[PDB]
Amino acid sequence: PRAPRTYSKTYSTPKRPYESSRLDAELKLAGEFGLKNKKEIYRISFQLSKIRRAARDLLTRDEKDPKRLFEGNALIRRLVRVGVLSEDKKKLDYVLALKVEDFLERRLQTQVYKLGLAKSVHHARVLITQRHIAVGKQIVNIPSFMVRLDSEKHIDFAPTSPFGGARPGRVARRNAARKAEASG
Amino acid sequence: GKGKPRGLNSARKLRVHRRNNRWAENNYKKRLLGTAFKSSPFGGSSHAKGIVLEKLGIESKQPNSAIRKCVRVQLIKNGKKVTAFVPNDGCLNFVDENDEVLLAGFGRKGKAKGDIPGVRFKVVKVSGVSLLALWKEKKEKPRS
Amino acid sequence: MENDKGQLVELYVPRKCSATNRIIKADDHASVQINVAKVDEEGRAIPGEYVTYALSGYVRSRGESDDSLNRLAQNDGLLKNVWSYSR
Amino acid sequence: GWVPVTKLGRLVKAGKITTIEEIFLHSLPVKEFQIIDTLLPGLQDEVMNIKPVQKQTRAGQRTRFKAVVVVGDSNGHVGLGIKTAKEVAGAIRAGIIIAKLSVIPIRRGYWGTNLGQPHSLATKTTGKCGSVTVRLIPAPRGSGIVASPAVKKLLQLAGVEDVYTQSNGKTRTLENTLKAAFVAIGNTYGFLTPNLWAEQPLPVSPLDIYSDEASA
Amino acid sequence: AKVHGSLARAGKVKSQTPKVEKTEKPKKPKGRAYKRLLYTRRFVNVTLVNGKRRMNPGPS
RNA sequence: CUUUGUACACACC
RNA sequence: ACCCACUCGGCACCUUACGAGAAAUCAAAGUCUUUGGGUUCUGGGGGGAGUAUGGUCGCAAGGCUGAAACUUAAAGGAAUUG
RNA sequence: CCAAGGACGUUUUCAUUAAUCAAGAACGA
RNA sequence: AUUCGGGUCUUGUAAUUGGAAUGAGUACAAUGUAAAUACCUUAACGAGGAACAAUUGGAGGGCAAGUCUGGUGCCAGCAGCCGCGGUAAUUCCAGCUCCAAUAGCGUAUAUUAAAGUUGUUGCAGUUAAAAAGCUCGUAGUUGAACUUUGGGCCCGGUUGGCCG
Repeated sequence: PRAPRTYSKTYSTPKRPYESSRLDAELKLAGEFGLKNKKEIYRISFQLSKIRRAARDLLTRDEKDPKRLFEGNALIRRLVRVGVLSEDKKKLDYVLALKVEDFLERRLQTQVYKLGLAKSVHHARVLITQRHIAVGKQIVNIPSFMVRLDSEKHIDFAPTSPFGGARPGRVARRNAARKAEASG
Repeated sequence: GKGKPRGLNSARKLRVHRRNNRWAENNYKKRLLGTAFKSSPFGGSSHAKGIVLEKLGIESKQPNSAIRKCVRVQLIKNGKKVTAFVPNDGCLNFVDENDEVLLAGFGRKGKAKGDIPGVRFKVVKVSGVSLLALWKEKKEKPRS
Repeated sequence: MENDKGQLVELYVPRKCSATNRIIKADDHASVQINVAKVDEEGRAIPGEYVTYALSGYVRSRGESDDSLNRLAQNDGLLKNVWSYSR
Repeated sequence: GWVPVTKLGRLVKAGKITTIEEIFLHSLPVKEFQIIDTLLPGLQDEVMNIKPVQKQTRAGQRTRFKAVVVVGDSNGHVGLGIKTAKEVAGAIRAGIIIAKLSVIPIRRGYWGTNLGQPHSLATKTTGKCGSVTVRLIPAPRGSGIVASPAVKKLLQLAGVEDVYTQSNGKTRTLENTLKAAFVAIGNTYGFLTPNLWAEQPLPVSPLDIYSDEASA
Repeated sequence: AKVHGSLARAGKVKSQTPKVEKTEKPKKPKGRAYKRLLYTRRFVNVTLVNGKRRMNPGPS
């Protein structure tokens, strides 16, 4: 009889299962940004639907409304803090003009790609998940990270990893042992 | 004035007319009379277990010429006789005699499914083992 | 209409009927544009100088184009005693 | 070569009218297709469905194909053509021709605050063909064209980014719902709005001004 | 009505079919790599685009 | 060959 | 008593469609997605079935109210070619 | 022979007395 | 711009070949904990395919993806619906290939949206289901217009606006 945990669903499937245009566009996006399911696209479109519903409900009330002013300034502050919205598009209706590619461009996968450490989105995925990436000084192994427009100056390789020093590596040590016994 | 009253103090008439015309639908009357509780073979449940009484060679309706390889079972909880269609190819060799079978519906909400006349149920598991795993040889039928 | 700061939008601002003051659609193929030449002190009309009266298809289809044309002709002064306000 | 036979066709061959808006401004009947794809070179075509029609005779059943074509460019101008023909490729050919002669413009407007370019319709509008009624409602930015994919294709060829659609009647009849949608998008320039309350000086026709480069 | 029948004919075609053994194939890449494979072999490998992007043709 | 009626369309078998 | 002109109130008739309708057609079956003048009754796919039962009225025949089990993917309306 | 009714006419009288109606009632080849 | 020669830079395909990277899984220790089990750390070990090998449902339409191959021949069976099968099955039984979701996917039952097929918003009643045979009439619902309007005189707030 303890207080129950709250939980929520983070994705939402579309109404029509099989249509060529939507399937074509989302598999294009998945191949472009290196995702593994359509669930990432469903999750990002669910978040964008929540954001658009909030903006649509705020825009129905008049301007100079205290609720509209407070929550609108908070929402554009959050979206320009993440980087999904440009700093000159701050009029609460370019929020309605967002697309899912602006969200997909702010993941740690594509940020590692744009920083030039990976040369592909898939090399970025296998670099992130294998713990060779530190956003601050803190190790992250999750590609859907949503960097916050300030942290990308500190995105670099991990200190406690190969390509960052302090050890050669696992199979590098294995091959060193092989050439050491080959020396003997 | 388009039929119905439109006055500001005529909510009672609209409520009682909506109740009387709500009784004209099919699902509302079926729910409120408790017909799933009373006259359904399953008693409103999704599945039911039963003892197989015999096998039937039910013909298929027109235009179709086949024999549908059904069984007659008797439900444990009520005790009424029920005809169930054994789904796949060659599965009638798995449901032989006095077996303990699980039946579900067909998806037609209690109506007959296809060219099979007068059946409503399909056999899901026999003797605790599903018919699909027995058909694909994933498991193998126990003793009795 | 306009957006916020200049840049005139709304391509094809449509003509409006001179009788019932409704707009004329693009495929209103019964609508007409009466062009009347005016005369300057010699009994002769000048080429290129007009007054212009647009009539929609609805008023023309009801037969009321001639009474309305009487009213706008007498309102502009080129007609004298054909149309009466008092019917 | 073209060699038109109309005064309007001869004047657009000469290059006298440089944009299509004079035609709807003066309600001129577009009469030959070469006017349309000379003045509007950017339009594309899509064919929605090909349905066989049967006329039963004393000896078999004569078969023809009815093809519907929607053409238009993605800012302003939409056309719809329906043509039955004994051969299918001639049916899309006469379909794009008839859809070119039926080009109408769209009142694109704002759902609110008129900030940027027009994204939605100016007003609610409807169209009825047969038993099918289609209603179009202005929608906020980024809402998309929420519609069945046929009329969704129609209004994305129109130039609308976002609209709300409602339907009534037997909408599975494709020709009736496409014609009802065509009537609904045609009625957008039929509604009188307070921004159109101002009077205009009633411009003179190009058929009269340039009348010596005409047919005679 | 026709309630009886020849129950001895059950499982005829399933028994009469010849046993064909499933051949050994190299293992398909999985997960994100499978989506990478589908993206590459649908767009940048556009090799089967015969009339209207036909991707599963018959041998002809 | 026109008009008329049909519950005919494998079409009055 | 006629005629002419009018007006009120009727049974109607003829032509069009701005409008309605799925069409046949309609001055109402119009002013209904641009959806609200007021109000009474009835219907929710087709059979079973206006059947069974329970009431109620009737001398009676019957009249009123009136299901369900089950069964089916169509019944039906208007027009076009043969 | 008996009463009833519509429309018309009216610078006659009343003054909102009204519209539709479960139950109920009259008439009904 | 030197015949079709090298092709820098490419984007995929290989019964081609290389060094890397890492966790699942064990495990000294520490941490954890009432004590443990796990988690987060971490010595040592722990990828090259026959491995450390991903399912579930389908490929006529609805509704994304086969007129490919072998078998059965209105039989077995498939199919929510239309329908497929009667010896040339794109629909059954298998192989190959492809498709959709994916550590999840199918089935049954109920319910919600779709359903403007319950209709206040917002249905329909001539012919498709439906105007009670007609009239009076209680309850119920609804009900003509009319009664202080206009004109002035001040005061002080908010949005603005040159002045910034």
